Amino acid sequence: FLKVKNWETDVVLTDTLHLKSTLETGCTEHICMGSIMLPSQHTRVATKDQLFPLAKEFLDQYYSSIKRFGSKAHMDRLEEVNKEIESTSTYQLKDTELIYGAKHAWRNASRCVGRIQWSKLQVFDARDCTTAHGMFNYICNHVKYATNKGNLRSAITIFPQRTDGKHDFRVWNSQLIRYAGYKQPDGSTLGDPANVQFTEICIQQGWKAPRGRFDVLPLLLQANGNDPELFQIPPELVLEVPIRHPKFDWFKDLGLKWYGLPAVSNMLLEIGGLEFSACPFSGWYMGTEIGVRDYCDNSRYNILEEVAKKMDLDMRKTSSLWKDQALVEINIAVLYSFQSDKVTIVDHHSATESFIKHMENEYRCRGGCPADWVWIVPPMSGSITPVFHQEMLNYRLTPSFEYQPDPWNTHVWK
Amino acid sequence: FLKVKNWETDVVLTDTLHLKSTLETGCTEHICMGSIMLPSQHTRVATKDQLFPLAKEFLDQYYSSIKRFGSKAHMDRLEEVNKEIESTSTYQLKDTELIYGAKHAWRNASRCVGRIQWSKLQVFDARDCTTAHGMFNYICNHVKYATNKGNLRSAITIFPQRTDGKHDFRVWNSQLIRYAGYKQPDGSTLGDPANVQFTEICIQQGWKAPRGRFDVLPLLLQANGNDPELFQIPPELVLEVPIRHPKFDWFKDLGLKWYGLPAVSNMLLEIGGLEFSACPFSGWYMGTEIGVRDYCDNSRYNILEEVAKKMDLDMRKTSSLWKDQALVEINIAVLYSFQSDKVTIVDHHSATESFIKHMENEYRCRGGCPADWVWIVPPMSGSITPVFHQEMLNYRLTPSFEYQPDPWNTHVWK
Ligand code: HEM
Ligand code: HEM
Ligand SMILES: Cc1cc(N)nc(COc2cc(CCN3CCC(F)(F)CC3)cc(F)c2F)c1
Ligand SMILES: Cc1cc(N)nc(COc2cc(CCN3CCC(F)(F)CC3)cc(F)c2F)c1
Ligand SMILES: C[C@H](O)[C@H](O)[C@H]1CNc2nc(N)[nH]c(=O)c2N1
Ligand SMILES: C[C@H](O)[C@H](O)[C@H]1CNc2nc(N)[nH]c(=O)c2N1
Ligand SMILES: [Zn+2]
Repeated sequence: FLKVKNWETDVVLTDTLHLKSTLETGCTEHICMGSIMLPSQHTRVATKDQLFPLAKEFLDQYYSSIKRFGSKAHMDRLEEVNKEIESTSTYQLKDTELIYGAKHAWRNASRCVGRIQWSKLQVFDARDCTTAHGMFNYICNHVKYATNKGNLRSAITIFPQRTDGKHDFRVWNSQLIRYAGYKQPDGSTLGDPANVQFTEICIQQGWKAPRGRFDVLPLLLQANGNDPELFQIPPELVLEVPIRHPKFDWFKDLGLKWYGLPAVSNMLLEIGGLEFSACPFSGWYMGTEIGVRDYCDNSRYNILEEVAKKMDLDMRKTSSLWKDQALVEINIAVLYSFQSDKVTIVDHHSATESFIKHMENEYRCRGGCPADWVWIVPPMSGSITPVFHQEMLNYRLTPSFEYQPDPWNTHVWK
Repeated sequence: FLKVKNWETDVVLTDTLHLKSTLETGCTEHICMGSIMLPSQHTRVATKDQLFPLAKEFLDQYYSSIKRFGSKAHMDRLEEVNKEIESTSTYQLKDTELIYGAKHAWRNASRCVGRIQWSKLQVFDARDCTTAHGMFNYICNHVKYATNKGNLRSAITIFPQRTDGKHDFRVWNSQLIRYAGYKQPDGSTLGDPANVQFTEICIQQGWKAPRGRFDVLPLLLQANGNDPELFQIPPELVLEVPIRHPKFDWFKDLGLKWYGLPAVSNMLLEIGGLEFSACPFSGWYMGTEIGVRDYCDNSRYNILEEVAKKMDLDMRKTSSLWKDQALVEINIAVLYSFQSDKVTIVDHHSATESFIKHMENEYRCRGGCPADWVWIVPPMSGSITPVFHQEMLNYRLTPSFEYQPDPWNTHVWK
């Protein structure tokens, strides 16, 4: 029955939810790994013996959720899934169980600061898909729906679950919409340095690169274990925000833009012991993901250089904080630009207030809320936001989103 | 033999030092508490049975450190301390062992970002002190020495070790130099809201408050378990920096200042199982401790209000980032002000680069370096500093600094 404190409001919450926790963290009584990026407990073959405990555990919380725990409908479904796991050594979720499962994987994502919206998620069942073309079609409808004219809406599309392991559905893009990255002759990088290897893989399978800055990458969709195929998202579906500043008329000359829809595509959805290796999900951007990390990480676009130049800043000395000063302007501009185009965006102050509010509700009507402080605190202005001052307990609950190896290091090619 | 990665330079280090680790963290295989502020494993009665293992373990690393491990001088000292722990059920450190012990408590402080200087620490042996007046004198000499005309120098003063427990030396101030805090009639707070209870305790024992903003508090020194006594540091020894900005000539009108010397006084030094309940230590300020936390925490001085006002900022909307913009100017000003007075200060960029450099040396010539990411990353501009991108392993090594309860909740009064 552990306690967590906010050292800004002296507010205390009591966590009993962590008792239901199952998976492991990486920490021991003698070491803490709370700052390892992809621990071996966050990354993803299962057998029939292990499946029914996982399925029972999931069914028991789903039926306890619709206020019919242990009734006839529960007991028969428990038996029904038992039977099918004898027969096929696996099983299929009901539509209702897939929606519940998917929504609580988000709910349980301890590194997600936006979880106040977890119950307002739109679940697209693509488990009848058999071809890369079918996936491309499902994904396009996802983009259209979730974008909704800049009035962004949360959604997820779920392709068929892993079976044997060699008949796996995978999106090879880490995100549905990303900008290309090309190395140069002098070694420097055009576009996005993160994607330079993926941009090469696309050109290896036959992409024709418009070798520039903000070139939207094509999709690489692998269906039922087959070699993945390239498809270009119709440009009218890729909504983009040109970045301007409310003071500096040279900010337009900087010539930056960004896509509206953050849609993570490379991770694994786990529901009652079933593994969904392709489950792209989308919401809306918190400003700092673009303005701080995307734009200003050294190994990303790295624009602190030029923004400070045009501001005419004391750049000889490290302690003039010219880096800090150009970082705040970049985030004022990303925010402003999205908002003047009616495209949904949230500032790190509003989003962190909501998560504290959300934490309140979770400890009250659920007995806790797993939270990863290292990831919740925004990458700028940490301590002028309320999450910096909030103790958080991190633990792993299922249903969950998990990391998985990149397919090009696993795919038995041809 | 665990591995930690920097996800900015792709640099990898290997940690074997954590195998020598002894104390516990608070985390388990099923929960991570890396964001609990004062876990029960960081806070501090010991007996004679437990003492010799602790003493042997300390002696073995001290003698392995001067390149005479297990020699005659080691074996006799091992025996010599054994004998004295039979006799007195405790023991005394040699001057050399006290210096080594003290320096490695800093070295092992995983929440300290400044540890690159750990070997350049000046150890003042005050274990012959018997009176609160003696403590006051030792502390004044500490302040003078460590301040060194603004050319600050690291130092620590070590009063006699705990014995029975009721004859304990304690400094009641959380820091040697702090500003007073007074509540108002309307409930608001003048000075520093952190110290309002301590400021009351001083007035309870008889302080005469010059009820203003930056009033340096008196010392409250408890000697050998006796009721603590008040002493005022000679003002000529308390060096202070008036805060101005290199652009805004209304920054002087803001009327802020800060003391030069950060000197933490309320914690416990543990060396070979001996407990030093009074061990004030000092270095120099990283800028963000004043400009971000001291000045801009909601429950501290909370000046983001007025700094943004005088900048004439868009303060109606949360997403104008006026808070962020006024925070960078405040830290440019604290830095600038200290530097124009030849008072030692370090910016969060320089200090975090040094710690990565320091981490390099520690993994190479020591096999690791315990580090608390939650505390190392600075409270502003997190990800434009290299520590944000560095995985760190946190574990507890001894000698160490530990938290301890405040004395006014423990002291059997009179
Ligand atoms: C609705 C608006 C949303 C916002 C503002 C938001 C915000 C964020 C942010 C800032 C991160 C940190 C990631 C990074 O810095 O790279 C994150 C991580 C994450 N979010 Fe959310 N997100 C939203 C929607 C969603 C949805 C719809 C899902 C799933 C259905 C989701 C699940 C996750 C997961 C799994 C992570 C990563 C955890 C990990 O790395 O293990 N989020 N989110
Ligand atoms: C030399 C310049 C130094 C700098 C720049 C520095 C910087 C810092 C900073 C920024 C923190 C975070 C504390 C906070 O945010 O409130 C910290 C914590 C700490 N430092 Fe250092 N420090 C220095 C010297 C020292 C010395 C001389 C000692 C001991 C001999 C020391 C031991 C510690 C300890 C024990 C902590 C707190 C760990 C905890 O909370 O458990 N530091 N330091
Ligand atoms: C739906 C959604 C909304 C939003 N507003 N934002 C996001 C971004 O969510 C994720 C972001 C990442 C990034 C992984 N990480 C990037 C930085 C690095 F490359 F350095 C290391 C790997 C992984 C995930 F699983 C995520 F859900 C997602
Ligand atoms: C020598 C030195 C140099 C420097 N440059 N800086 C410091 C500040 O070091 C410490 C600071 C603290 C603060 C404790 N913490 C304050 C914020 C809070 F009140 F919210 C919770 C408690 C505890 C310690 F043990 C420290 F060594 C020390
Ligand atoms: C080393 C560290 O774990 C790594 O840089 C993490 C820190 N916290 C983060 N937090 C978020 N939201 N996103 C990130 O990529 C990271 N990176
Ligand atoms: C809740 C959280 O543990 C707490 O606010 C911590 C976060 N990290 C910190 N880091 C430093 N350097 N100083 C602090 O006071 C804190 N506070
Ligand atoms: Zn941990």
